[PDB]
Order: sequence, then C-alpha cells, then structure tokens
Amino acid sequence: SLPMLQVALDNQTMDSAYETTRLIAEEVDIIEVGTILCVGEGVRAVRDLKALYPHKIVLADAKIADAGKILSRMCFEANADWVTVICCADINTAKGALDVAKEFNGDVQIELTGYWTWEQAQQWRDAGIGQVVYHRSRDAQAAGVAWGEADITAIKRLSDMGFKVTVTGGLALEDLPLFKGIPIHVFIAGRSIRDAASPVEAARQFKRSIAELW
Amino acid sequence: SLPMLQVALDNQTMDSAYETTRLIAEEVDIIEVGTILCVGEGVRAVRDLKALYPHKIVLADAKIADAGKILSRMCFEANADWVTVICCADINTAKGALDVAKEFNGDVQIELTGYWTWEQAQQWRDAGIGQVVYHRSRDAQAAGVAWGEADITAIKRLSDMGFKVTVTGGLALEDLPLFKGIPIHVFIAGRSIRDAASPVEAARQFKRSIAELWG
Ligand SMILES: CC(O)[C@H](O)[C@@H](O)COP(=O)(O)O
Ligand SMILES: CC(O)[C@H](O)[C@@H](O)COP(=O)(O)O
Ligand SMILES: [Mg+2]
Ligand SMILES: [Mg+2]
Repeated sequence: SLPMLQVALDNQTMDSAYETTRLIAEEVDIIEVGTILCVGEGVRAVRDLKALYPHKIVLADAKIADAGKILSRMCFEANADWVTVICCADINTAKGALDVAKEFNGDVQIELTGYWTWEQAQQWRDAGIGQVVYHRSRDAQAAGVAWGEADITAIKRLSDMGFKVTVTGGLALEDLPLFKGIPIHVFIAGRSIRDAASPVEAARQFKRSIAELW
Repeated sequence: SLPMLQVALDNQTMDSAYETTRLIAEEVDIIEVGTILCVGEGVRAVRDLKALYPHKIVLADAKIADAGKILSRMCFEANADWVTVICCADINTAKGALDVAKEFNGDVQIELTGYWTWEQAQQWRDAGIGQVVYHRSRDAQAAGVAWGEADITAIKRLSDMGFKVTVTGGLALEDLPLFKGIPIHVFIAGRSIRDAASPVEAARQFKRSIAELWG
C-alpha cells in the first residue's frame, strides 16, 4: 500500500522518549526504539513501548552484529515486532535472528549503515531476508555526505531484488520527492519529527506528502 | 609482555553477571560488559561494574555502528575505560568515538566481526586507532568455523601495522598454543570461564597457560 511512517526514538531515557510518543504515537505506523535508547535503557524500552502502543509495530533498532539468536530472542521476548541486524554481520548471524523471528511471528531487517557488497545482499535474499534499511549514516551526514542519484539507483536495485526497502537518514519533508516512483516500504524520521517546533504537524505533513506522491 | 585476560560478561541481567564477577574479578585484568548485557540492562551495567571494581579496566562492548560521538559519550559518562566500534562503520564513526574517548582518557577498539578489508584497516591506523579485536563470530563458530591459518596470518599482519590485537571467539584453553610467538595484547574468554565448574580455576588455568606460552 502506501509507504509507512516510522518515528525513531533516539533518546537516552524512557521519559525523554515519552515526551515524543505522547505527541505522535497515534500519528505514525511504526515506533522505533532507537539504538541510543536500547543502549541507554536496555530491552525494557521495547517491553514498555509495546505495552503502551500494542497496536503499533515496534522495531528494536539493535543493529545486531553477532550472537544473532541470543540478541534477537531478548528483543522478541520483550515483544518487539521487528529487529535490525547490521549489514557486516556474518550471514549466520542474520540467519539465526531470522529463525528466532519466525518463532515469534516477527521479522528481521538488515541495516545498511557502513560498508556492504552486492554479493552480501544476494546472500541475505537467499537466506530469506525480506527487509532492508537504506541508511545514510548520521556520522556521514555530519561530515557533509548528501543524498544523491547513486542512492536512488541503489534503492531501486534492492527493491528489484525483492527486498522491502526502508529509507532513512536525516530525512526531511522536502526529501520525499527524490524517491518518487519507487515502492518504498517505510520512511523513518527521527530528528525531523522529534525536534520540530510542532512534532504533530511534522508527522502529519509527512503522511500528507506520502499520500500525495504514492 | 604476557597477553592479558579479559572476561566477557555476556549475561542478560546484572545479577547473573555478579554471579561471575564475585568469583573472578580479581583473577582477570579486564572486565567486559558484553553486548548482551548492554542490551539487557543498558549502560547502567557499565556504571555499576566500574563502581564495584574501580581499579579494573572496564570495557563496554557496545559494537558501535553509527552515532559514534553520542554512543561513546553515553559509555564514557557511565565510566567505561574502553568502548568498541564495529569494523563496518563509516570512518567518521570511529573518529568521533575516539575524540570522545580522549576527553575521558579512554580508548576505542575496532571490533573485527564479520566482513572488512585491508584498506579499511589502514584508515583505522591513520585515524589514530591503536587496538583491534580479532573476533571469530559466535554464529560462525556454531556453523563449524574453526581457528586456522588465514586467522594467524591476518593477526600477524594487523600486529605489524601497529595495532595491539585482542583475540576472541569461543576460545578454550586448548586454543592458546595456536597463537604462541605472536605478541597478542589480550585474550577474551566468556563461556569458557563463566560456564566452567569453577570459574576461578578456569581463569587461573588460562593465566598459567599464558605465562608458560609467552614467558
Ligand atoms: C541512525 C538511526 O538509526 C536513526 O534512528 C535514523 O534511522 C533515523 O533518525 P534521523 O531521521 O534523526 O537521521
Ligand atoms: C562475541 C563477543 O563479543 C563475546 O563477548 C566474545 O568476545 C567472548 O565471549 P566467548 O568466549 O563466550 O566466545
Ligand atoms: Mg535507528
Ligand atoms: Mg563481547
């Protein structure tokens, strides 16, 4: 259907996250427990947010690097719907996380932050991974790296390989038309919703512009 | 200089970790807050362990993939000595974590878990990274991957580039002779200490073996 809207809670404490969710939880489709929040509070963040918003998809952005079955199980036992595994993880890490996800009727996303290869991407596909997150790194953004046509070419290629593609990384309202034409599964916004003068209006403008374009 | 011993606390809760540390905190050199414990409890795990063992090096094995400044600052504000950054991270992630670490007189290790390249490795050195963790993935080990020739070659080349190398990934006592003659900085043991009948005796065994092999 239309691309979904995910909010990233990149906060260090639950009470800080709740300053955002109390405004916009009903305005988005997916609530992400950001990596920062996973490190700040641990898996209780996932458990708490799913208890609050059980009708929403909750994503634990754990960026699992290894110990796929152990870490995925902690997240899913805390009631996560989706978990992320980082792109450089050994293929057996992705496979282990996916096996656990199936036990809980969840799913795994590969987080494409940093270095990866097209040969690894075929591997994830062969392993049964259906979701990837195309991510312009925060630190790369801060060093002046922009979105460009090489990103759009890569998103299209991933989509043609059969992945559902999430797009993220300092996304602004004005960036949405760059992706016009592509069956994007999810757009993530963290800062552009959380730090907006009006987070509710920020979220609604995202949803309005997605409905315009798709 | 003898390889040091690091215990990995890959427990899901602090009380489980303390079942280990009450036994071996004084038998090891470095206490690692494992990724599993960081995800289970959050960075309070680092703060609490450092408060218990302030004379020991405490390593937060956060395996930072992005947001280097923010995640490293969280670990260091919790009184970590060392933090880890995963090999695939953008170079600016490592630089950002290293800048923070210097403010707190700490350090950063690159974690070689999964795929990375030798051009990647030079960038780490230029950037001022002085430590790497040569890691045999747990999931790879479970799928039959053993310690081998290519591993030894890679570790020697890393060391010659000027990195202090930590070795880890399912290490058992019988694995240590494979590394003899290489100036390994640290060996990490998790399961082979925590899950032993006597964690104290397992740690002492590692220490005796090391003292024989490198002495
Ligand atoms: C980097 C990361 O994982 C963040 O959650 C990111 O996906 C979305 O947040 P930003 O929109 O603030 O870049
Ligand atoms: C995988 C990881 O980070 C672990 O802490 C590892 O380095 C040491 O633990 P094991 O000796 O149980 O393989
Ligand atoms: Mg995130
Ligand atoms: Mg570890």
